[PDB]
Amino acid sequence: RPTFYRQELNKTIWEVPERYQNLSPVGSGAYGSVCAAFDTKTGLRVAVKKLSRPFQSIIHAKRTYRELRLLKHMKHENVIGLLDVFTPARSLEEFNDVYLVTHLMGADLNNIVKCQKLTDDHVQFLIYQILRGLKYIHSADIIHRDLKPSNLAVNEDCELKILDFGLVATRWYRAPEIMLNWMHYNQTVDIWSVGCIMAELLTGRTLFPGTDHIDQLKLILRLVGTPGAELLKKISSESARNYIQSLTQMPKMNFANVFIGANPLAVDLLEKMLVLDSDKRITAAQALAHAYFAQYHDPDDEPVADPYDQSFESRDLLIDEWKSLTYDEVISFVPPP
Ligand SMILES: O=C(c1ccc(Cl)cc1)N1C[C@@H]2C[C@H](C1)c1cccc(=O)n1C2
Ligand SMILES: O=C(c1ccc(Cl)cc1)N1C[C@@H]2C[C@H](C1)c1cccc(=O)n1C2
Ligand SMILES: O=C(c1ccc(Cl)cc1)N1C[C@@H]2C[C@H](C1)c1cccc(=O)n1C2
Ligand SMILES: Nc1ccc2c(NC3CC3)nc(-c3ccccc3)nc2c1
Repeated sequence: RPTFYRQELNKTIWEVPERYQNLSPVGSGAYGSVCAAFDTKTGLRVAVKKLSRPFQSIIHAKRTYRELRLLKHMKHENVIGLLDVFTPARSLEEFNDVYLVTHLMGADLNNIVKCQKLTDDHVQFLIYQILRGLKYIHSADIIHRDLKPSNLAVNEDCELKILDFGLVATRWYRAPEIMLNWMHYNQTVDIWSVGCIMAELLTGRTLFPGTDHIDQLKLILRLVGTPGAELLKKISSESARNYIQSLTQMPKMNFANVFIGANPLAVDLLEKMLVLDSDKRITAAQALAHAYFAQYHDPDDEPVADPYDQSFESRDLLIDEWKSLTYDEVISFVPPP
């Protein structure tokens, strides 16, 4: 066991191995607060994330478990990975805190776009990297579910990683089917989000800045058009079907008339990503092979993931059970080479 030391930063006491030095608060998310630190083992600047109230409730405990399971799985250039996980607890009995250690990236994509529209070349590279990471995540039958600029980190080399959570309204980036059904949907919900992000990088503006869920869908249908009969016939919920059928008919827009002056290949890709019907939306693997990425695409360096056991997602367990499973995962952790 390493030697731990204690310090108070903000409202919270941090107890970490002496390996991590010069902790400095950088901010907090919904699921925890984060300090930048110097990692004496690697010489790297790292992010140390202390999860908030990890075992407060059943859903908190299951969320903590989920977070650790997902982070332990991710081994890809374009996805956040786990450098270390630790607890100051010496036994399961006293186990109440979870710290996660990851690479510290320079900024998030919200910071970058909040002043600038990016050149097409830089958009190619950023979206390429997001899709490369997504191919990997999706290959493990994992859906991210919350891709947005604040959940994408970039360093000074313009290298990008998809994050677990950031430190920008989710609804603005959410696929329209997450309002119309739930039976069900697929990995392309993340592709919708990528489309929204790409549009924003190209224009400097949020594509669909809805004030609420009704406004959100209205803004979406103004671009992509109101559903045709062929899509309507695939909607199982009477209320959802009647909701969208009661809207005033909006024709689909030619995206070239919206993203004026953009690379025609960029516009073509956006047309394929922002399809209303998720059965017809482009996949991450398909998108990587799109002509827009001709400068970057390498079918032999776009790896897939090891299989991920998400059977736990369907289980209903007690707080101490999720807590015990989380403890197992801390103990079994093997640091990356
Ligand atoms: O896991 C998802 C989910 C969440 C977001 C996205 Cl983009 C895709 C699927 N769902 C399973 C259930 C019901 C729906 C869909 C849903 C929508 C929004 C949040 C949420 O937790 N859930 C949980
Ligand atoms: O499933 C994930 C998730 C978690 C970790 C990683 Cl590495 C990728 C995605 N997310 C979906 C939403 C919001 C974020 C991101 C999130 C982070 C951590 C736990 C969690 O339940 N959630 C639920
Ligand atoms: O059938 C609906 C539903 C869906 C959309 C609209 Cl506008 C109204 C009701 N719901 C029943 C459950 C829970 C909620 C509401 C819901 C919201 C969005 C999608 C969905 O499948 N469901 C399934
Ligand atoms: N094969 C499909 C394809 C698309 C779908 C979709 N997308 C519409 C843009 C909202 N929505 C819904 C649905 C079903 C029940 C309740 C709420 C939504 N189902 C779909 C099934």
